[PDB]
Amino acid sequence: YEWLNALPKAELHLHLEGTLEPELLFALAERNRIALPWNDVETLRKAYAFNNLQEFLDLYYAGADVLRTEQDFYDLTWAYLQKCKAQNVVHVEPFFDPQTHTDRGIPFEVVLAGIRAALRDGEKLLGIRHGLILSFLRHLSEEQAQKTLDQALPFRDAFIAVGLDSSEVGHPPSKFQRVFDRARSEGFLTVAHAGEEGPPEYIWEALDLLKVERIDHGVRAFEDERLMRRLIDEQIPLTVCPLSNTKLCVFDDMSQHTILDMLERGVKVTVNSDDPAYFGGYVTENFHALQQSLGMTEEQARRLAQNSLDARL
Ligand SMILES: [Zn+2]
Repeated sequence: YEWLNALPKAELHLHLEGTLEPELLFALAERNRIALPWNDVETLRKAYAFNNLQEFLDLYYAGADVLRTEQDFYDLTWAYLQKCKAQNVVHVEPFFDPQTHTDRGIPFEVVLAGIRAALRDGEKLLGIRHGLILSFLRHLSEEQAQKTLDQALPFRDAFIAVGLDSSEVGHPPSKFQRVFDRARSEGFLTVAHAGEEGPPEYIWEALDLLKVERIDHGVRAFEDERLMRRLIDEQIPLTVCPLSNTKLCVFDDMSQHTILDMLERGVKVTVNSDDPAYFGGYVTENFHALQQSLGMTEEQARRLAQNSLDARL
């Protein structure tokens, strides 16, 4: 573990809302005078058991309620940044889901103020470079996403890219092609969740329609040889999340994971924690699961960690 923990890493697939530890959630509910549906921290944690992406999302979104003030968003992001410091993550390019908060009445400026403030601290105090990524909720309409992009324009320089998460299946990348086209037109790079629960077809759409710089997850590309060859050949990064895939049942076991297989084939795969508060581990716990269950070597360790550095935007 320690050896894995000491590797220089970049995290490129990480939802700030997904770093919301049960402990923090309760203390934020206390500071905001919110009565939680959960009786204690331990009952919330016990509820972190999922049969699929949606069961997790439902609870993930429920957790966002306690996020209401700028100081809430600062606390959230600063707590995660300290995790990065402990685990020697020297560079972060994290998602947030503005709609989850703006739709609850929290002003866009307030969400950003807290995150941005923390990121400044992370860089000047912790030495951690950052590239904030604004993610659209794919289960909502392109229209709502357009409205979100309008809110972000005055702020555009705070974001290096736009992303695309939430319920994948039945909401293909094509659904958001116009808004992505506009974000690019307005100077945004692009990334997207694809081939987590979704078909390889969604990965192609992400590549050619949304014109992404990297694929988030992308594990189901292993079903598509001609896409495999494309990945391998173009060296497009994949932000693979081991514990996430296991906990959401993408793989029945960590020993079933194809990330090393992909690495050995030349796919520029990386390791990320995704929603570490929900999946029982941050980036280092992800590297470790790989070693324990797939006998990953220090060799592939250094290699994966180096890819995350290479894949920075
Ligand atoms: Zn994700």
